[PDB]
Amino acid sequence: VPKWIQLNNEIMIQKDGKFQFDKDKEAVHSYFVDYINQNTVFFHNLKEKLDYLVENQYYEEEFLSLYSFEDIKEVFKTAYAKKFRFPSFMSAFKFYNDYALKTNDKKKILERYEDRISIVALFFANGDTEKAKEYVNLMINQEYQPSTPTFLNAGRKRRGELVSCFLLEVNDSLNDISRAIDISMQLSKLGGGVSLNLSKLRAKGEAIKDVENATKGVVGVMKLLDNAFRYADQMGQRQGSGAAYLNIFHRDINDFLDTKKISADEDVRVKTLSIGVVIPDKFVELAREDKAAYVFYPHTIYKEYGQHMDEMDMNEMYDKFVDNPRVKKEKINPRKLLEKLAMLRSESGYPYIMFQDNVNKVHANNHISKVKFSNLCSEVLQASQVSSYTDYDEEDEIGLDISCNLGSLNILNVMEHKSIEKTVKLATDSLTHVSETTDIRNAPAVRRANKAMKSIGLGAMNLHGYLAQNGIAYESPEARDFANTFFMMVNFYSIQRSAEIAKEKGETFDQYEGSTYATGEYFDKYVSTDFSPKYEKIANLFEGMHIPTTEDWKKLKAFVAEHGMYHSYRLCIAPTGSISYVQSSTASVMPIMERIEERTYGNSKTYYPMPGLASNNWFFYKEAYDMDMFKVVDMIATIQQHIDQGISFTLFLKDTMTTRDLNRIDLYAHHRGIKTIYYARTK
Amino acid sequence: VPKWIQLNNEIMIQKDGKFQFDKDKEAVHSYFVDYINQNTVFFHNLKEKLDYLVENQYYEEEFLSLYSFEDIKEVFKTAYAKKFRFPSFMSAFKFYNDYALKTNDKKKILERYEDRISIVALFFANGDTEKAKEYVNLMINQEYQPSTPTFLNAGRKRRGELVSCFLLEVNDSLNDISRAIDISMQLSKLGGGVSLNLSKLRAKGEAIKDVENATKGVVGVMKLLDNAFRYADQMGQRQGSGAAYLNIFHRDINDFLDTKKISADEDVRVKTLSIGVVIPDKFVELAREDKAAYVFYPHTIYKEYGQHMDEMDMNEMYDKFVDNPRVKKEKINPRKLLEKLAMLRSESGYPYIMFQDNVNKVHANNHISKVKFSNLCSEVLQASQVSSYTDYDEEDEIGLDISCNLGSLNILNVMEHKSIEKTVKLATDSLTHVSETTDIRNAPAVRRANKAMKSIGLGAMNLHGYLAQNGIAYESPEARDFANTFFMMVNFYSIQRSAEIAKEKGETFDQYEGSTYATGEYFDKYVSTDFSPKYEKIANLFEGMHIPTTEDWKKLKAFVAEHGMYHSYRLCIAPTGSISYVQSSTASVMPIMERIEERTYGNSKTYYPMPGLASNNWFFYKEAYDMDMFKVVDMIATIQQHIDQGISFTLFLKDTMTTRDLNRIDLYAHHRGIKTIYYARTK
Amino acid sequence: DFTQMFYNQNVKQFWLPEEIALNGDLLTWKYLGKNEQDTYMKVLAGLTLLDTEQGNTGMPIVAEHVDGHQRKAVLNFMAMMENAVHAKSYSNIFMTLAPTETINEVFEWVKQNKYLQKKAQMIVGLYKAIQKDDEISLFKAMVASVYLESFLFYSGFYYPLYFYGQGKLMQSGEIINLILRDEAIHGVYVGLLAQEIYNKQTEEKKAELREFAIDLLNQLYENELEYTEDLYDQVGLSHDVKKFIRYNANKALMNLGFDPYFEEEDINPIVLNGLKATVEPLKDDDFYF
Amino acid sequence: DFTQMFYNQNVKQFWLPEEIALNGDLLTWKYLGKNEQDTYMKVLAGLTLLDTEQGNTGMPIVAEHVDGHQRKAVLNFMAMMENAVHAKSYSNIFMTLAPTETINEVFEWVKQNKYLQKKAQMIVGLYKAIQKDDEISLFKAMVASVYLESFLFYSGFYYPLYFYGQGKLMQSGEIINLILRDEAIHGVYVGLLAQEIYNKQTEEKKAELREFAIDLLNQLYENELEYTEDLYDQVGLSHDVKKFIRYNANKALMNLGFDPYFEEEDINPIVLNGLKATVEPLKDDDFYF
Ligand SMILES: Nc1ncnc2c1ncn2[C@@H]1O[C@H](COP(=O)(O)OP(=O)(O)OP(=O)(O)O)[C@@H](O)[C@H]1O
Ligand SMILES: Nc1ncnc2c1ncn2[C@@H]1O[C@H](COP(=O)(O)OP(=O)(O)OP(=O)(O)O)[C@@H](O)[C@H]1O
Ligand SMILES: Cc1cn([C@H]2C[C@H](O)[C@@H](COP(=O)(O)OP(=O)(O)OP(=O)(O)O)O2)c(=O)[nH]c1=O
Ligand SMILES: [Mg+2]
Ligand SMILES: [Mg+2]
Ligand SMILES: [Mn+2]
Ligand SMILES: [Mn+2]
Ligand SMILES: [Mn+2]
Ligand SMILES: [Mn+2]
Repeated sequence: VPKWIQLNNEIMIQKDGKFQFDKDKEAVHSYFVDYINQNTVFFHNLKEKLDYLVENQYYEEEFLSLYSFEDIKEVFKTAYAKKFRFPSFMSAFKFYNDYALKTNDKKKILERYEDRISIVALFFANGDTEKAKEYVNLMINQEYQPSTPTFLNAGRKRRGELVSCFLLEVNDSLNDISRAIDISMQLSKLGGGVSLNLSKLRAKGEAIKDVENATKGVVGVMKLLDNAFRYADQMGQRQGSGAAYLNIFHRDINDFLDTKKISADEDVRVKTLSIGVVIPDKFVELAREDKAAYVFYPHTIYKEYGQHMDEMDMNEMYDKFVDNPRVKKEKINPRKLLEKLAMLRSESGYPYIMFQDNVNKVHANNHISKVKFSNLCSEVLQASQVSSYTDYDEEDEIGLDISCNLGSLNILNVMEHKSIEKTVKLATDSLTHVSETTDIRNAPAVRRANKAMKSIGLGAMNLHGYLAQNGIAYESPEARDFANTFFMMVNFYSIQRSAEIAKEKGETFDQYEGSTYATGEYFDKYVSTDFSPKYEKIANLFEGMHIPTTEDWKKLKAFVAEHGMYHSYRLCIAPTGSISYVQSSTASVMPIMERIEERTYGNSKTYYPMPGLASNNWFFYKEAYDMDMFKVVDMIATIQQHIDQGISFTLFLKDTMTTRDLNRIDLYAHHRGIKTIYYARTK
Repeated sequence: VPKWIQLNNEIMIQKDGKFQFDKDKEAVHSYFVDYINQNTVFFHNLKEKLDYLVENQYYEEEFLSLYSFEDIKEVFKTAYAKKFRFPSFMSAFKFYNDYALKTNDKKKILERYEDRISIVALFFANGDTEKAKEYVNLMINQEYQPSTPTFLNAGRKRRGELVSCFLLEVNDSLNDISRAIDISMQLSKLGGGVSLNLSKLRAKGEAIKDVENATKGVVGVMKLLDNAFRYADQMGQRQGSGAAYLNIFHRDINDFLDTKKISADEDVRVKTLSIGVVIPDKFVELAREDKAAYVFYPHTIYKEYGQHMDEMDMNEMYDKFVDNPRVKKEKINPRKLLEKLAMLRSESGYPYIMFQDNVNKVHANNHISKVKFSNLCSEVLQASQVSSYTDYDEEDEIGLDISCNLGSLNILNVMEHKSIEKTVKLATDSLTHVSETTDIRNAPAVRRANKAMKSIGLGAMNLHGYLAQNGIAYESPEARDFANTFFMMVNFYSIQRSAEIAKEKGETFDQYEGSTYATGEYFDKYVSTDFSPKYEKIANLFEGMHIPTTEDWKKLKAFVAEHGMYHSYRLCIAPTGSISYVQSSTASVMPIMERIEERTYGNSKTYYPMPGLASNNWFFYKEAYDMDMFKVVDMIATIQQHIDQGISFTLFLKDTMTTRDLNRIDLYAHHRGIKTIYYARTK
Repeated sequence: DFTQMFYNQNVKQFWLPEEIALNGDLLTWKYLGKNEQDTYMKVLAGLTLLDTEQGNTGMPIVAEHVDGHQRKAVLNFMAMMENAVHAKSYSNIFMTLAPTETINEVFEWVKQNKYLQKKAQMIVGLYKAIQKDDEISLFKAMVASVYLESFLFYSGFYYPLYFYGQGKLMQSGEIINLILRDEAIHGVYVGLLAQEIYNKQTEEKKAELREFAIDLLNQLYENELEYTEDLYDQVGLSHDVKKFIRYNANKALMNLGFDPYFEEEDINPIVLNGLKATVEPLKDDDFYF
Repeated sequence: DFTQMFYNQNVKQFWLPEEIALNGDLLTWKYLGKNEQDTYMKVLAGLTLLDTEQGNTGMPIVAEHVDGHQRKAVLNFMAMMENAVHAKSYSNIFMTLAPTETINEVFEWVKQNKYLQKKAQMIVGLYKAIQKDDEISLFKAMVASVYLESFLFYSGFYYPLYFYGQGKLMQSGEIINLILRDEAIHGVYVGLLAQEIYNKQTEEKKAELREFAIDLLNQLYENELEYTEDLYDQVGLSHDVKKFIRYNANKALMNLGFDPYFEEEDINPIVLNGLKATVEPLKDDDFYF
């Protein structure tokens, strides 16, 4: 066993009844003085390194050609001047195993952390040396972390796409289904997770040109997509991951759910395609009143009204659907469907739950389209227009397929540096650059939506780490007050940066004029309610930083009205799974699953303590499963009120609790304004 | 139990030690006195019937509008003047259960046999009343039978395409694979059987964008195609049928074959995807000499030579591939592979066997392309060019995808009417009309090849029926003499009609000038070898009909040289599954499987004796399983020497014979010039 | 001269209770009086106990002491039938016809029933007294086994057969007939093995073995009479069943090569009415024609 | 928690030798070299001899000491398969491929063979050491049984599977595959019975039983390596057979609820080719907060 492995395992060997957390630090030293420094490839100077990486097809030469070598040297020197040290063994291990650039045979390390950060910063700046240094300082301080696709692939010749998630709308036609399968394979080839809205597809037993009971429903398309994602599995490196979203009022909703039952037959079971359910407020109202609900056949509704079932408001059209004899429907028990959802989530963690009305009551771009589904991580909530892929030799009507670039603020590092504004603006600029340089030649709706919406996702990580390292319980009202203030600041500065980009470029996102940003409605709660901290401890935490007031929000509203906004969507809180290790941060705004996690790598086992875990903050690092899910819902709703897109909200459940407890948590989330629920992980 | 079913089951009841075959005739009468006439919709006049069928979206207005009502009435009167009577119960049952037009509620019969024949004739003639009457006389004499798609769908508004055999070339790309899946779905939606060539696809463990061990091979593509064919199942009417062809020198050939093993796992086995193997002469030579063979990685060959492995002659390329270090290959035992093929055919009848050099040594259009694969029934053998389907908003390079037009001569009815020439020419004209009226807007290469090649397949059936009713054993040399003469006359008149159509329209098929028809090579064996019958009995059978001599063939060769040939391909012998029942004929040129076949429809049993079966010809109606497969191979080769495309050749084996016997039959078929082997049906 | 034909007969008779659907008996069962249902449950429970011990103990122990792999294979197969097929079939019948509480009660009833405990004590005692390489102790256990197979089961078999013969409980009856068909061949086979051992003895020893067999039969018989009265008096059939068990006692004696002991009697006629392809390699001559 | 499920799986896997016609194997047998025929014969005799011990002693002795009627029935069924089905199947394969004199000589050789005897007697020794009412000695015998079913057979199974995966000796290979499928479930079942005993022990006693199991595995494994070279060097397969032994040793350990001992290895592809939360209804007022 390696020396650093033994040093890391020495953490759990208690001394005087206490964990040896400091041993972890020793491990990193070993991991660098025995493995990383020996396995790294050193050159005489930076010129030889850059030339070797360029000619050997490791780096794209275009982004490096925008800078003179003196500027690149200055950027690299700025990166190395911080003398960044990984405080935990797992941070360095995760970076050098998942994100550091290696040779073709993967026998040596070509990229250090500073090298990777410098390359990403130079790609972000697009020829601006000062901007590149700003990005270097932002990432080496670990205030901002680009998503895994962006951080791993920026400036690389053998790179994939920098966009993490893609959302596709599938129209009710064989041509559209085949095009959706093709685009899903193309985007999984690019490495991104693909989500498909199957609510427009007509249910099982519908007519294909006057011959009835002919359609296979959404389950056949689900099987096709599952095989497509199995085939396109990132060249066999990462399993192809897809998501299917169906409205709960679709007739196939049961069969949909039956794809995830552990007793499902092979002709129905789907195993590589995640499932999500979109629940309008009408379904929750029907379940609450115990009135029997009706699921609908989409094609009959489309024939009668000319629009898809998910294209209009069910809260106002459900009674018209039920009373219409030309609309076909089936009777269901909404409470039984809710119990089935809870049982499925207990068994397998599926489906994702999207509260459609919670998303669309604060959605700023309802004029473009209502949000009808979410992404594979159930945090992207954007307007999408379905595409009409016609026959060959016929022009296709290209719609809008959602796609946003992810980037997370490290809350602990951002607040320690007292740089919410600067970090938010620089992250917005980096995400705007990632969107601008993204061009996908096989997904036309994705390309058009990227060019028009200009949507980005700016997330946050290390919420629980910051709260526990500052002596604040994650479930406490003080923690929710901190989240309210911090994310109001993040939203304020993201809107300010979006408006500044719109002013400097003279262009807004497409159809911005009909948005609530243009009409000023979006700023209502910000121009009437003060989001400054209500607790003295939180206010002290925010000292040295100008917390925006109602007057600052009014000025920002006027600025947006004058100049517009460059981005249709700005903030989305992704799960941030593996890149949180490198940043020494807790995953996303979720509470920690465990204080010390035991992970098996190779034939060895390693223990990763939570960042900053110690004796004095052991009980502030409360495990998520031990927490009240209602207070976690309260925290997520408090954050969500300042996030325009959704938050990947994983439910952390105990084995003792029943499906009724899961249903109660889901209904409280819906009541509190939670937009989406990601996972039901049971301990 | 209905009266006609009792009268049909009375056949097996033996009187005086003989089957009551004549009772079947009585059954037909009952089937018409009790059921057909009662459930047949009658109109006051044909005008009312045509108006009702057109208005209720049963027929098409376009083809009926080309004639005055007097001409349509005259065509219907010509059809009804024959007073055609089905000689067996199963003929009428199959027609009125499969082909007769029924109401939307499927309880009444709108079309009789004469009505359907008249409608198909009017569709064929395209406005010529005399030509329509000629077609009516052809089909009511049952000399020619349009295929199930053409016969069932001609003149019907609610219909699939008139072509059901489609051959697709799949290029080695994700875009091409997705396009192939889409086209397969679209053609299965039209009701056609789709065959895909997977030899150009790179094997498992190949590089994608210079990353190693990334390709899933052809088995993942087969899984995708199997899912696509399961999804597209004719609006839930018939099981989606598809075929995949792989060259035996493709490295995936074992895994390909492993998709049909019973022991194969769920992630390996494809259930609704037929498989065929293309066997070049090089593989047979390697197996014969017991030299170990090599299966090659197609992408390495493409990188080294710039052409696909299946696009070049393996006979001259195999040694260069083996000696090339940059071509990756795996060692195999060709005799072990042959034994595996025989074992798989014994277990499941798969794969289909295509002898590439047997096809291509007589292929007339090798300049366009060599025949690389066959159809789902393993009888279509045509030149195909792969298409380069690029990314979106980029122009695709459309190639040639095979789609031939099926139609079968009834050898008994044709020869008893002494009308080989007239029937062949009229069938060629009808096939040309159906090929010209076919327009598929979702298969670009299929449409392009249909427009360019103008390839049709004119088959024959009732060969064994005709031979048995004339006191000739199917395995006798006299039967092969008759087949030689009859199919040489069929080829002569098909070529003459093709040249006449080319002269009339002033156009040949695309790239005809490079064909062996243009150079006169095709006629070589016809201008030197006399194909007149060598037996007096066969000559007396051909009495009253002019048998083309060598001088006639020289005149035809000169005529083709002067005027060209309209069809790239003219003759292919399809299995003729259900139309053989309606025509009261034995299926294809195959020998009969059973003298009397027992079938179960609903909860009732039915008995179909072979047409013309009696005590006198009971011995001549020898069952296929009791026959020597070498003599069946000899007869099929005798026919194949006059057929430009292949013949659906099913092997009929006993359970006693082993895989050595199957391999011997396959090798004798290869030796005798058999182009394709369809199935290995074990009794 | 016989094991191979018994092997073939035993394996060709293989069956599972699940082959017989039992829901068809639901109505004729519902229609029986409480007395009739009680006797029926108890009768089958007594049979279950006998097969439990024949499968767990009797057949395996005899298999252990009998020489020859083929003889052992037959005895092992018979043992499997006893506990994996026969004993289990009764639970299939119980689970179809009776509620769980009635099932629980009848199994409690077997534990406390003095005649059923006595007969188990006697039979199992003899099985467990077998001494390695001691043919006399083995003979005694084989006599006990024949008496279980060909005599003791029959106080139980009477009632399902009695119903089957009247067209009642015919699915359960079909199971019982299959069990009976098996026991008949089991009794013959074990009888032949017992005769082998008996035939090795002196005339004096034979005389003692006949005494053992007859004394044991009488002791079991007297107990079976009391058991029969206890079960059948409430359904009015005790005298009829007694005639049946005497009939079968004679068959058991005959299976042992002994003369019948009880006089012949008329049995209820109702009960009488109740009775890949082959692969060759390719030669170089198969490539030339 | 498991006996009825295993009962079902066992009885539904029932088969008989007569179902597979063996004569067509002579069409590939005649084409094997002397070393191939010799190895096959020796392997076959090895399997036959070990399986006889399991039928005559291993399964019946475990059935005798295990408590529970349903477990005894399943164990009886498994013993039946060894003696009535497997033993006849091995005999049938032999009689098809070799003349009587050759069979007698191969069995004489394998009976004297040092490596076959070492493992056969080690296993039999543990079966003979079981003491009445001593669950520790029963556990040790169960470990031995699992090692035979799930590990020791596989140095032998390798060769028929190797031919079967190549299209050679397909009829006997089909038979061997059915036998192997039975031994797999036997090993899993006996493994669960051993874990039941293991879980009733103290922590010190558990550690002691683990040491016993690993020590026994080591002794058997080192002898398997020698057995393997002795049989397979002449046909050049020993390296790959050794990988197959370790892979199956790991399965045997997992059957006993223990961690794998050997690192994961890939197996010869030819041989491979041969081979709820509590539902609680919503009570209303759960929709209001
Ligand atoms: N935790 C760590 N994170 C990142 N790099 C590290 C870490 N520990 C060691 N290294 C690398 O290994 C080298 C070993 O040097 P070390 O940290 O022991 O101190 P040093 O030799 O006094 O110099 P310096 O600390 O100034 O780099 C470091 O210079 C650095 O490049
Ligand atoms: N074998 C048959 N094949 C086809 N149609 C038949 C057959 N038998 C009877 N029919 C139908 O039933 C009708 C009655 O025929 P039938 O044998 O009674 O005498 P017919 O002289 O042909 O009668 P019609 O006056 O109808 O022409 C036929 O006209 C035809 O429509
Ligand atoms: C062709 C086909 C369609 N479908 C379903 C899936 C599609 O969502 C739906 C629409 O198919 P379409 O491609 O729209 O078929 P169509 O346009 O010819 O019929 P229509 O005019 O009624 O639109 O039909 C199947 O389930 N199986 C099939 O094989
Ligand atoms: Mg449509
Ligand atoms: Mg390519
Ligand atoms: Mn019994
Ligand atoms: Mn018995
Ligand atoms: Mn065995
Ligand atoms: Mn076993």
